[PDB]
Amino acid sequence: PKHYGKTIKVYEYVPLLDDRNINDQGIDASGATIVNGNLYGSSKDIGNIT
Amino acid sequence: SKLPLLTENGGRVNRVGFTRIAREGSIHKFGFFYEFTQESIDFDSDDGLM
Repeated sequence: PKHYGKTIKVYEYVPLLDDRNINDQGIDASGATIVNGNLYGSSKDIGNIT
Repeated sequence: SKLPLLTENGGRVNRVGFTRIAREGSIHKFGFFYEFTQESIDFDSDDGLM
């Protein structure tokens, strides 16, 4: 559109449980604070998932 | 000393004259302008800048 300069910008919300989702809100099932908020971080190991 | 006085038999005694003068005026020309580009109007944040 006119009168908005020469640049266009767009957001992106992919990281729902991917590795790129980096945050400090995590709390594990026991109730303690943990480093990563995402549950798995795109790991296919059965041990980590369990 | 300079009064106009006649006599009993007076002719060609007190002559006077007159004078006129002139005034004048003239006219002149003034002006100024400004320039702009299409991009300046289209991409500026403020519409109605003109």
